[PDB]
Amino acid sequence: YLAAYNCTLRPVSKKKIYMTCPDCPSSIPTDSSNHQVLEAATESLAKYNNENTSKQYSLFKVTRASSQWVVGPSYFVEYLIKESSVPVGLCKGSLTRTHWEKFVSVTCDFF
Amino acid sequence: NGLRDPNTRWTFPIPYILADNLGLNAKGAILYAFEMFRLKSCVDFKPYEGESSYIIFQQFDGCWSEVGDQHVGQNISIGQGCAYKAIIEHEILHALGFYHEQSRTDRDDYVNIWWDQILSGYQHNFDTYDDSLITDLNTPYDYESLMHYQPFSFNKNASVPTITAKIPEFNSIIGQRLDFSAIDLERLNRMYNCTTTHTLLDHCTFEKANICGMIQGTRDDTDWAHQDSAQAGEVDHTLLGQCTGAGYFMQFSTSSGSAEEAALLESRILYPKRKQQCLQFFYKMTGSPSDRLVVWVRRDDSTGNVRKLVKVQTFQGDDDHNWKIAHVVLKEEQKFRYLFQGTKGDPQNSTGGIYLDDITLTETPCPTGVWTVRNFSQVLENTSKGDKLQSPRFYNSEGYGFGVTLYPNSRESSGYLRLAFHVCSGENDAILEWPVENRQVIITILDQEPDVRNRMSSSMVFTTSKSHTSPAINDTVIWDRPSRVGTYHTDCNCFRSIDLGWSGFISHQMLKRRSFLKNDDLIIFVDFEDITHLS
Ligand SMILES: *[C@@H]1O[C@H](CO[C@@H]2O[C@@H](C)[C@@H](O)[C@@H](O)[C@@H]2O)[C@@H](O[C@@H]2O[C@H](CO)[C@@H](O[C@@H]3O[C@H](CO)[C@@H](O)[C@H](O)[C@@H]3O)[C@H](O)[C@H]2NC(C)=O)[C@H](O)[C@H]1NC(C)=O
Ligand SMILES: *[C@@H]1O[C@H](CO)[C@@H](O[C@@H]2O[C@H](CO)[C@@H](O[C@@H]3O[C@H](CO)[C@@H](O)[C@H](O)[C@H]3NC(C)=O)[C@H](O)[C@H]2NC(C)=O)[C@H](O)[C@H]1NC(C)=O
Ligand SMILES: *[C@@H]1O[C@H](CO)[C@@H](O[C@@H]2O[C@H](CO)[C@@H](O)[C@H](O)[C@H]2NC(C)=O)[C@H](O)[C@H]1NC(C)=O
Ligand SMILES: *[C@@H]1O[C@H](CO)[C@@H](O)[C@H](O)[C@H]1NC(C)=O
Ligand SMILES: [Ca+2]
Ligand SMILES: [Ca+2]
Ligand SMILES: [Zn+2]
Repeated sequence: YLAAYNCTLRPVSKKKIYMTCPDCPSSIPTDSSNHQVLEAATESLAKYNNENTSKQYSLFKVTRASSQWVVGPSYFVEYLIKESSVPVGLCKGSLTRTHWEKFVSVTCDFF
Repeated sequence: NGLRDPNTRWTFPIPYILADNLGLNAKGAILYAFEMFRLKSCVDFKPYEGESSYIIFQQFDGCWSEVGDQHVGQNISIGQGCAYKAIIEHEILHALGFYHEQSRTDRDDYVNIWWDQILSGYQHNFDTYDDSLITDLNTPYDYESLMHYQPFSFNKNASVPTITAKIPEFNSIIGQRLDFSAIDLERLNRMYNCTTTHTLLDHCTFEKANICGMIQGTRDDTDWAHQDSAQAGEVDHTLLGQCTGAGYFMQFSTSSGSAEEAALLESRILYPKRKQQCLQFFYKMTGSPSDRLVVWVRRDDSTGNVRKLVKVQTFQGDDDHNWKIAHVVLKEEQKFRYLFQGTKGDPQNSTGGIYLDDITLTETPCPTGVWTVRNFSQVLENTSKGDKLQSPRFYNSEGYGFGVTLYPNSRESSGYLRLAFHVCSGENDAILEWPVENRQVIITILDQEPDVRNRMSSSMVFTTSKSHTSPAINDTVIWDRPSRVGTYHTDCNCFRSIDLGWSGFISHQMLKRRSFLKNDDLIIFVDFEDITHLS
């Protein structure tokens, strides 16, 4: 039996990541101050709703986020959803803008 | 910006895996970047065969590489849009132990970082490394470097630059995505001790009196002049009379003598590393319409002696007397020499000659189709926004007709040029499969430098796919048979598809710089080749 616990966690050191791989998407806080991460998760969700005609889904919460800027602003995200409940699955997705071409990607697993 | 520790250096060929999660467009863009490495450096690539370290290229999130050889073998990612050749080249330069140019130890001497304008949580992507970690390779900081970040990178506000050059001119330049810079090659070569490019087999501009070790035949009647560019209109193609006493071309007069007199200009012997070469050159034919510039190969007859002639192409005069590009597919697998037979026809009806300059021989496929837009600066002024140009119909290796639309003044992007490939109907269409999917288009604005290490040719890449659709064709595939998907054009007497490619292909402020325009001639190459075999 587990009587009690506490845990301290961190994202991997941003300097040590940059030094290992300069272009790697640096991880960031998932809170609502990041409008563009919310745009990324809602764009990937909109793409998933456009791809999946059987059911439609709504954003519960964004669980992980990162971004990169090489081809342009490029956001990568994981987030939770429910139909239109306890959140029904985990989504994974992205949003990228170049100055001209634009890209959105999405994959989701139901629990 | 190179990682000092020599253990971090690859040993060539770098063995690679392409993961099957990569699209075809990304697999073909990777192999096209490898060709640029092999063409501009001694960097080489091989398929994987169980080696201790290797690159695996991936379609993971984002577009990124560990820096230098990780001796376990390493991921590179190529997410969406990083299919662009220059972004593959940038990631492979990270794999080859290179950090970003704004991460040099001395970077603060050359670029401002506007920390206040960086997104909170991203300031560390502008860290600079100490000189124990990185060498300068005894090179200056290079704004033209492919390793440099553009002004609007990681910025809070789209209008406000994160990074700017202290020499303010270079704000318009930093973070170019054309190609390797000359200093990126100089660095890469210092890093790997590269002295010879794998595919640049020969180049010549005749600037030196030994004419690049070409020779003139004696079996022929006469000789080509090595011509001094000094006469009133008769300038070389290398320098266009910009530099006095210094431009040179081979010239073969046809204004006098008998018809059918000739001169052979013949290269020094050449040892091809591949089964195929492209002989590019620039030429004029201001003489008679019956003059003929014939390109020949003299090859090893298998005795080890180069004496077996092979005619390979003929060129003939036009009302366009201006310097024209040419490409000749050679297929030489044994030592040889490329030859130009200038041949007179009707000399009484000639006031000029055949001219050669800027010869380049690369062990590559030739561009599938080449378009030269004459007087391009003047065309660019005279073009109203939304006015268009269309290339003559070129034919691909599989016989698919195709061509490019060029809109010089992009209405979509004021100050940019728009290039858009389309399929054309042609003589083969009934036998070809449609839609023509899995065919990688590579458009390339030639940077007109004869030495391929001096070129930064802008190039964009897409692959035809079922994804490409329009309501204008009931949302059928754009790449279906042009009889049922394109609009008939009277000028080509052919059906041209809905056109696809890039608004913003290049800025006018970038096309003018770097010698892409040269003598007011926007030379666009196109390739349009199947890549289904990469699946
Ligand atoms: C002599 O050669 C000229 C062309 O060569 C030029 O003039 C000579 C006198 C010398 O100075 C050369 O060094 C110089 O390059 C011949 O004239 C050209 O003939 C061609 C083929 O007949 C004409 O092409 C046609 O043009 C019409 C439109 O005009 C098109 O519709 C056709 O499809 C086709 O392309 C061309 O117009 C013409 N060019 C000029 C500038 O006159 C000339 O016929 C020849 N004469 C003899 C007796 O050999
Ligand atoms: C590009 O050319 C360089 C020379 O211009 C090569 O540099 C030489 O590499 C040697 C190893 O291959 C080094 O030897 C080592 O030297 C140190 C002392 O500096 C000793 O502790 C090591 O025991 C010794 N290693 C061995 C096996 O003996 C040379 O010192 C070094 N010379 C210089 C001036 O750096 C590069 O290796 C070469 N790189 C590539 C990728 O081709
Ligand atoms: C992005 O930066 C620009 C320039 O600093 C800001 O534009 C100015 O905004 C004020 C109002 O705050 C206007 O009165 C000025 O006329 C604007 N200047 C220009 C050149 O248009 C802009 O507000 C910033 N936007 C964000 C979201 O930060
Ligand atoms: C190009 O421009 C010059 C004047 O700038 C003009 O004389 C010449 O005829 C033009 N040539 C073409 C092919 O348009
Ligand atoms: Ca001779
Ligand atoms: Ca020259
Ligand atoms: Zn990078």
